[PDB]
Amino acid sequence: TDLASIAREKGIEFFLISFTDLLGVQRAKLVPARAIADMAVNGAGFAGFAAWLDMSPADADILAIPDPESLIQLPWKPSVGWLAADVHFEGRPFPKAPRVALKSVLARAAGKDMHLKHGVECEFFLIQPDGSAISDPADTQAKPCYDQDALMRRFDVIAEICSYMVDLGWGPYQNDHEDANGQFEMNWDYADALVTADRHAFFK
Amino acid sequence: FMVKSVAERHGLRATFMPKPFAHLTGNGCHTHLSMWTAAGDNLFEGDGELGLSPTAYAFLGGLIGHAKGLTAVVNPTVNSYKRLNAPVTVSGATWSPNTITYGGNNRTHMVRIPDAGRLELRLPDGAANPYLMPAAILAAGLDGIETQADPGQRLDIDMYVEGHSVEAEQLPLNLLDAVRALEADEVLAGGLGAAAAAFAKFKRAEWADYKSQLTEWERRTTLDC
Ligand SMILES: Nc1ncnc2c1ncn2[C@@H]1O[C@H](COP(=O)(O)OP(=O)(O)CP(=O)(O)O)[C@@H](O)[C@H]1O
Repeated sequence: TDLASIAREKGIEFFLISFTDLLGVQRAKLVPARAIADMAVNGAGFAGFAAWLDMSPADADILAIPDPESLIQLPWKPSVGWLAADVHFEGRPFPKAPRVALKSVLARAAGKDMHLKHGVECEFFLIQPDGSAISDPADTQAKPCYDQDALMRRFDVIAEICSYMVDLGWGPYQNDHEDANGQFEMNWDYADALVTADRHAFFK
Repeated sequence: FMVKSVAERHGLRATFMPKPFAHLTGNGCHTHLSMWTAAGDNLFEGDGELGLSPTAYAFLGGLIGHAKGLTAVVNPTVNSYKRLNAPVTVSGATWSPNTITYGGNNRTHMVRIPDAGRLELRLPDGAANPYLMPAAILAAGLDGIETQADPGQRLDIDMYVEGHSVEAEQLPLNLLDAVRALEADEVLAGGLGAAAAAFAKFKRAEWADYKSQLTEWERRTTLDC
């Protein structure tokens, strides 16, 4: 996959070359389109100790090699392209990196012709910017699950994200107000574990 | 009067309110009772279970038999019914009655038998009239004696826990039902004279006044109906 050509074709001006650390933190570097070909082949350098990877400030940089098939133009900002990456250290995948660790287990299972597929139901709350209370002061009842009123009160945000997921080809199919006040969930189709994992990281 | 007056002199205030705080134990007025001859003999003292006489058990039989109407008088306020049949408190027990039952040395019942020769009625609260309470208790107790009332079976269990696995009559759940019961109780009403009907009139009006008060709880739970 020719990221440089895609950038010109799709009008992508910056790429986020991203990896997930041991604490689930999304680590990313913002690279201008002019530099993507270099990063695609060689990876993007990061000081590994600065993320949750259990390294040393004395270690050589890790190189995050992007998976070109993971490319997502941010639906809310299409001029930026997100890529999930495998952390490499000293010329090979780094076993302490989550995505690398997953791919290792998947390869052992695949060797036995067993392929994991999964789907995730990622519940979340919508809260005030300061985090102190839910976003909807009118969502108060003891049993709020599937509350039509509170659900529609957040239609704009929920509908925007659902429609992004349609466009992204994830096959979204239901959006719910969940059992806690202020809590929601948006489902999408299961897939090969690696695909779902990347989608999961991006979704949040 | 003394307690209120003195508290006030100390910059404090005393209340005998039955249930002044939602999640805390309420104010009881536990009443210990026995009947004596003029010669000075305690008629409750006896050779029956727990050192009680048949007279004692009959008197109790009257308390049990007339419990619903008696509740109107010894639990005379709307608030009284938040002390009775209350949800468990922070301290782990309400220490008030829920059911028309009696035990031995057991504080989970309507009546407790603390020792030989007396009964503890745990039903009354701090709003109980100092004169009407003993009067209604006596009226009921006398009818029990006169009719040789059977109080039924003593329950040696914790009613708060091991009470759902037994047949026990529930106390009136509000002032309205208590007053309804007092009005239907010929012995109590008749025993108290014209006081009973006048008392019932006032308590009915109090209950109606209570009904008309709009509460914050109803607003929170009903505005979105
Ligand atoms: N054979 C399969 N293997 C793995 N995941 C699957 C699967 N079949 C369906 N899924 C996925 O599991 C997730 C949940 O599916 P579904 O909504 O049908 O279950 P459920 O109804 O118990 C969820 P909820 O309680 O929120 O409605 C979805 O992502 C779905 O794609």
